[PDB]
Amino acid sequence: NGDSHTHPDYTAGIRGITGNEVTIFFAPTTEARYVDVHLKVNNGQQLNYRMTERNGEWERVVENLSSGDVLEYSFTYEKLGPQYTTEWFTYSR
Ligand SMILES: [Br-]
Ligand SMILES: [Br-]
Ligand SMILES: [Br-]
Ligand SMILES: [Br-]
Repeated sequence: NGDSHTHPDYTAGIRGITGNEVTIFFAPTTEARYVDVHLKVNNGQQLNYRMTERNGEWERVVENLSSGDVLEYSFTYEKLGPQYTTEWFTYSR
């Protein structure tokens, strides 16, 4: 049930889907000094978080999406000094 999106700089998407959580992941092709995620649920307010780094990947757990919840998410990632921001991706729980 997870989703992946690919760009030469990254694979990113949703993984780790359980009844009470999903994980937004961002796996860059070049090591990043930091990655932020921007998210909204059912078109609510935008929330911004520094992702957690683990083994060269970056993660954010989103808890308590009910079935039918729409999660929209974008990233700002560092690469070799500057940072870059993606489009908004969509996931339906
Ligand atoms: Br893909
Ligand atoms: Br690298
Ligand atoms: Br944060
Ligand atoms: Br967009």
